[PDB]
Amino acid sequence: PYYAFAEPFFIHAITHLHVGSGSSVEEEIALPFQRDELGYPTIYASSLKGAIKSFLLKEFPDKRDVIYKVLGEDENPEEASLGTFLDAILFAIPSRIIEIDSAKPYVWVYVTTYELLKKVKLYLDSISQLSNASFSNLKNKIDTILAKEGKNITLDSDLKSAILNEDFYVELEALNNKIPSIINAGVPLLVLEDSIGREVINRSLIRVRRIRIDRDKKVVETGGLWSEEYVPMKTIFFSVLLGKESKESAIFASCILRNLRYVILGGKETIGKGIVELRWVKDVI
Amino acid sequence: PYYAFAEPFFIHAITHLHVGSGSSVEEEIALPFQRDELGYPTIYASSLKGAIKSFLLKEFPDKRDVIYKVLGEDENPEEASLGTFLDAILFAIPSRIIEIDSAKPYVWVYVTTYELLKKVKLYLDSISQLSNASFSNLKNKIDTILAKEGKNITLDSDLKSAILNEDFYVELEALNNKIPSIINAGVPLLVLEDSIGREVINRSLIRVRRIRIDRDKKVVETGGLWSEEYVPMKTIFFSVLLGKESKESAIFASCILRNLRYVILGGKETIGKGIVELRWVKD
Amino acid sequence: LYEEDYKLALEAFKKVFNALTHYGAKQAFRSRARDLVEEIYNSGFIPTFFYIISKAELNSDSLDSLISLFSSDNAILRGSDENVSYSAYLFIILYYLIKRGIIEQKFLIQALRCEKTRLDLIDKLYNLAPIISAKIRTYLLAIKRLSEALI
Amino acid sequence: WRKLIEGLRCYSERKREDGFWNLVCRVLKLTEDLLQTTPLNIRVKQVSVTEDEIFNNNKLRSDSWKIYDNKYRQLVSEFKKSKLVKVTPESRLKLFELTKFDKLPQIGEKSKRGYEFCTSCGVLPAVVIMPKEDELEKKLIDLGIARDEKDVRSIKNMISPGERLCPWCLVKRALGAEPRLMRILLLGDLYSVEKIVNEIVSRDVKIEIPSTSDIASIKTFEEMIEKKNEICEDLKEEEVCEKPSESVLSMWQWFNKNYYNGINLTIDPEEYWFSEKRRRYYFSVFRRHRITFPSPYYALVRADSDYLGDLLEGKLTPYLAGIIDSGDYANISEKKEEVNKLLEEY
Amino acid sequence: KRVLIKPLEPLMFRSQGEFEPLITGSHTAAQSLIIPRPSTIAGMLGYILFNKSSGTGDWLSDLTNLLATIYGTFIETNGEYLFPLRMGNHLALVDQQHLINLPTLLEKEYERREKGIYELFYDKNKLFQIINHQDRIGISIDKSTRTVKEHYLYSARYLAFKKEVNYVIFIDNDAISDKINGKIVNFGGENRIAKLEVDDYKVDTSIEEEYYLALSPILIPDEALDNFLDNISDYVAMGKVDKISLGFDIANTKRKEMLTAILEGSIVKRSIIDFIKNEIKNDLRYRFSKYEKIGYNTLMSLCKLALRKILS
Amino acid sequence: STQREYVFIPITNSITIDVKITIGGSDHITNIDERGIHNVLVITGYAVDEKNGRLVPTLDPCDYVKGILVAGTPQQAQSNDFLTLKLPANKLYLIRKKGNISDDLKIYIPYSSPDARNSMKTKPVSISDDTIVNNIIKEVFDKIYNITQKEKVKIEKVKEDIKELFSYYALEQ
Ligand SMILES: Nc1ncnc2c1ncn2[C@@H]1O[C@H](COP(=O)(O)OP(=O)(O)NP(=O)(O)O)[C@@H](O)[C@H]1O
Ligand SMILES: [Mn+2]
Ligand SMILES: [Zn+2]
Repeated sequence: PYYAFAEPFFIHAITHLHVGSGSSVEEEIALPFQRDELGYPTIYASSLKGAIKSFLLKEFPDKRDVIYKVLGEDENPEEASLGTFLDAILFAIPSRIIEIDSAKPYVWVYVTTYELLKKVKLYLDSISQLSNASFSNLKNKIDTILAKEGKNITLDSDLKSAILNEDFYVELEALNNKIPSIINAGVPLLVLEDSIGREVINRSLIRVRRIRIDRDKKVVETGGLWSEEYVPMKTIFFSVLLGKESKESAIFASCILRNLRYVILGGKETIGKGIVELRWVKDVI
Repeated sequence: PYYAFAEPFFIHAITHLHVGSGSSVEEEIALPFQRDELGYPTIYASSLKGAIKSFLLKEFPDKRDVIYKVLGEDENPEEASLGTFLDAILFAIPSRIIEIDSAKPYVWVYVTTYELLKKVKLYLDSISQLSNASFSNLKNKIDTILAKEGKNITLDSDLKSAILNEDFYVELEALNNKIPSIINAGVPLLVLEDSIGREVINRSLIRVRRIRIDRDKKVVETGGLWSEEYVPMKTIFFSVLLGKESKESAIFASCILRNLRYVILGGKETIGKGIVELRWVKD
Repeated sequence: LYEEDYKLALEAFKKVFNALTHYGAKQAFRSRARDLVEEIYNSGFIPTFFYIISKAELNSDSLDSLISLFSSDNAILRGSDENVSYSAYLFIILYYLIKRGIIEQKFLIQALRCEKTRLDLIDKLYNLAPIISAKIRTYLLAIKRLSEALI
Repeated sequence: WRKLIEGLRCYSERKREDGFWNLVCRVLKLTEDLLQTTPLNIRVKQVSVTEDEIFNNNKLRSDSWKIYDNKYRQLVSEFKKSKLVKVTPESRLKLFELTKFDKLPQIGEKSKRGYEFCTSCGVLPAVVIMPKEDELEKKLIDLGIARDEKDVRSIKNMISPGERLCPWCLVKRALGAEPRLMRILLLGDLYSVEKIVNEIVSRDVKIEIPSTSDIASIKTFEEMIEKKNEICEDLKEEEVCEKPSESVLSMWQWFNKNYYNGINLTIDPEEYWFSEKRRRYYFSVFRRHRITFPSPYYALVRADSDYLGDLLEGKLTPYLAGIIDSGDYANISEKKEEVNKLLEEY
Repeated sequence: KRVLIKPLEPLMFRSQGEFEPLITGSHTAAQSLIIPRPSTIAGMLGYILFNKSSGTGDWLSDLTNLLATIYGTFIETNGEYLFPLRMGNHLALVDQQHLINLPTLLEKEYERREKGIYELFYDKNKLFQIINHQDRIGISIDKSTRTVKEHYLYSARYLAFKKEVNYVIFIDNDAISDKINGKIVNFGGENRIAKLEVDDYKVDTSIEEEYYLALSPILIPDEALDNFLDNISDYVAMGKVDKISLGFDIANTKRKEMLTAILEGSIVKRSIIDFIKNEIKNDLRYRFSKYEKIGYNTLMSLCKLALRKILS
Repeated sequence: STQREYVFIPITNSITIDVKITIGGSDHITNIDERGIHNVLVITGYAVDEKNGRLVPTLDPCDYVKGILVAGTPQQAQSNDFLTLKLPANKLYLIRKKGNISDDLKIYIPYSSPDARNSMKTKPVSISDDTIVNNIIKEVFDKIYNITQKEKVKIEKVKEDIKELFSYYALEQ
């Protein structure tokens, strides 16, 4: 076992979150979200680590040595950290839906694509070998979903037709109507093909015009106007926390990581962006 | 004898990678990748061997003597290692595709140039009819592709046209009719003209800014801002391990190299920037 | 690949700064600059194009008070609210489209001369919208940054 | 050269103690026939001129005024031509038998690969080999480097553990110990080679030449001396903020103007805050005082004048650098314009 | 007859002495030789042809017990041929043609000659179009901190070829040719790899022009040293004279012998040739015979591909 | 056996005609095959007269003339001034050796005697100004060599080597 513990977890957005991109890329949005190699939104584990560490150093002010051991000293480091954060893959994004023939309609649904599921399966298979942690449940469920690759499917529910994000009509197949929820929520999961999924997911993102106003004359100050990209509430990212054998890692994996449920990610937190909930996979499967 | 047998293998990036080189280029990045002579991302053989040796020492602590023999010894290093790695050369990089045609949906595609394939063929020709392991089909495929140098070629596809990395229109053309895929990931490969291919590639790399925040007043410390460059996930490199005839080299190839899928390359591992899957060209 | 677009903007633009005077529909051009760009890739090229031609005054005034730019000089484009200050933008996009061989002049000049061929001009732009959107991106961000700096 | 090396031998024999001087004595006697050669060759060119060239048998001549501008150019021409072959001062030595047949004096350790290379020189074989920093005394004494425990501290003071030295670079170290032997050469012809050794062994003076560690740590030192005791009370113990014991001075003007300012500037930063056993303690000490922890970098600033050779040759490439190439003088008939302009102006 | 050495990756032919973390508070560095010394090619070929029952003393004895008169190395890119050229501190690659007017160029008068040679080394030089130093910084990592060891950092200026480059030697015996065909070898320092392909060729030998190009370091027998370093103008027109070491012997793990030499790319005046033969003793002639077998005294002339030994 | 011809190549288009008919002879030694202008030759000690197009020698290896070896007889109305000699092909100093050596060589050389009247300021000059150089294709490289633009879609690289593989010291007066 290269890694002592393997802690895959979900990242349920509680509010809209905004992890900013670092890039000399000129984009349209003044402040875009972080992007993976497929243009999907992601959270660089640099940002996960920085935020979760800044949070832990305050929630547990006594165990700062365990934290400094698992996540590295700050100002004068003598050693490599023992814990690793993997980059957060997008896993499911919420999209407004309009249905044709339901019994009790839905107004929003969870949207994932097959490429995201393939990245998640990569993570799981990679970590099943660098650890003693065999995630049979996630892996077999995601394999059954990936069997149907190349055909939009509703995982559980029976929709057969929808209009996602007010623009995209989609036909849908039941997976088998015989597969549990990947996460035990009340909303169906739509696994879309990738070409339509890209557009749907780009529609689910939230671009927001913002301004600055002269306090004197209640008019927009010159230059004070920019756009700004958010990820919606209820968005689910996926990541893994990984650590090596230290006896500060057994503590971390048993005291610190059982009292993490809510953290503030990204920025724009003075305006409520960032509150997020961690859902350790070992629990939510 | 004297590099009798060789093992070429693909280095498939499971996460992003950052094999660092200090500030070793003239770009705007402050922590660039390790660069080829052509400015392409490469993995030096020193780094590849050091990482693989460290990983194998950890996860085969009883085979420490076999690993020491094949890859070198810390002290008493008066015993030449009977195994060696070539520089890992970029074989294919994923690119975002806005395709116009083919009726087949694709959102990312593998991209190469002909310089890359030229160096891959250089590695490949220097083994097959010289060593004894026989995988001539891959070399024939690369030669068939290299025939068409000087025009954006699509491989195993019906694309005929695409926007690559949101910024470059290219017009493609199939090779002859059909060909076995060089990779086994069911995604099209495109070999591009060595001039537009490198713009597409250097736009496929991830160049992020990073920040050190003042731990109390949640602001950036002065000068706590820099740039780094990651090779994207799903990127493929290519290298060869050359073995000199010996007994414990057979132990290496049998017990060890047959249980190496995942290793950790490069640095910034706490960010998660090193996981790699090694696929041997033996399947 | 795109390094002469910055050179193309000078003699395409030719005036969207000075002779756009009175600072209303002169400065307003920057709204074009930023918004349209975010509009062109979040929402698509053809929606933004339909919006732009909507604001066009395509009689002959906003059909020749621009095709005069192909030939002679700076065209003070006062006219009215952003319909002549808007047909210069239609001119900008179509100027990139002619100077880069995505659509030729002999069609464009002919497409905007019968009102029978405007329709299939647009119907052809609709098919070139992916390629067009990809290609003009830097050429547009050029004038968007021009606006940030100068306009 | 040989006067300097022999005066060095005598000054070192005047100090058979102190370990380092004793090791220098011990290896000088083994390398004389190798140290005979100067470590720095010179090129000498002359040019002649006679009265056939200057005088009309009673007076000056016309085109005699230009005779200098011609002979100077002849001289520089032969200098340029002879600079087409560079011979290195190491190629002069006879080492074939000394390396093929083990003849080299290997006072110090012994190589397991024939001979070692000088760490300071790179090309010449090493005479004085220093064991690596894992256990020195238990080796420095059973080998021939030192004699006691007291003399290691003075050998270890100049030759770091692991430093292999060739005879020339070892002589360089020796001269660096006290750089007052230079008066053997600086004066010459004026005093004996022994007057000077007596003068130096009489008025003992030690000099502190700054290492790159001292230059990198300049602002750190400077920011410790504006907290003279306010930082000293914290340590008060490790001689950083302790008395100037001797009257050591140096040529480094900043070191010389800042010595009697509380902090001992003759500490090695490689010992205190560039060390691997310390520097965490020192990170804490600097954190507790608003001391910007030092960077390990210094600036090596070199500068050379532009076309001063051509300028002494009265050329115009100094005046128009890039416009008029030096190769443009071979047939200056081409660029008549710029030369005409600027020369006429002048 | 001709053996093309094809490097598969950047190479390192170390120019200096010690490359290892000896001192604690200092990094180590290295710079690659542009052309591998003939001892490198010789030892490589011998490694390919090793025997376990010969020599063990004076390596060139049982090294030459396997070789032919190897003729010095130059650069072929794509059938094109480049040849070294050396000045005071300078080293330039040039092709066959640019060497013709070189004898008369160095006797052109002051300004014409300096402009000529200066254009030969900054406009005609094709080195930095085909070969550039690729600085590779490496470290060692202590497995307790997973960090760098103390100052265990090193630079190594490798040899990166921007296009296809071969190293060209000529070898006499053909039984050697068809036993080292297609061999992947460890050509150079720090474990780099190159391939060997052999093709029979034909180039003439017996030529005596006024001048010569040294395609290999001309070794000076250390008894002619003072008889050589007083009158340097008699034997070399331009180039570099340097102390070198013959390398490092593998069977005995020792550093080889340091000799004065005339580095390759230096132009030697024919006066050199007999000057060697007439100033060497038979017992040293026997040693330098082998020194030439491995390829150290190789001369090409500036007119044709004029391969020539010195003693032989 | 055949006979060859070393036609000059100055800045001038005085190289439109040297031989009567297109090709003539059986075999050629200089080759244009996909990667270089092979087996070219550079004569030294001479110089080119760009106007009054012939050779105007100037004896030093500093000076040189670069010409191609084609198989043809010189215009049938001269060779009163054109050298016609014969060498064993290993005194034939060919640049970029690729092909076959014939060992019985016969050459015609466009040349006029020096006829010394002017101070021969003999100045070198590049082969550039692409407007000058591009029209040269099918009258210096396809008037005697139909072989190109027959199989070759590789003209611009054997143009890259045209940009340098010719050089001389002209007359200018
Ligand atoms: N005529 C001269 N008298 C004295 N010193 C000279 C003379 N010419 C050159 N030097 C020095 O000798 C060295 C010659 O190097 P060099 O670089 O060629 O000189 P330079 O004139 O400065 N050429 P450059 O520096 O490239 O502009 C330098 O240290 C010069 O300062
Ligand atoms: Mn100078
Ligand atoms: Zn030295």
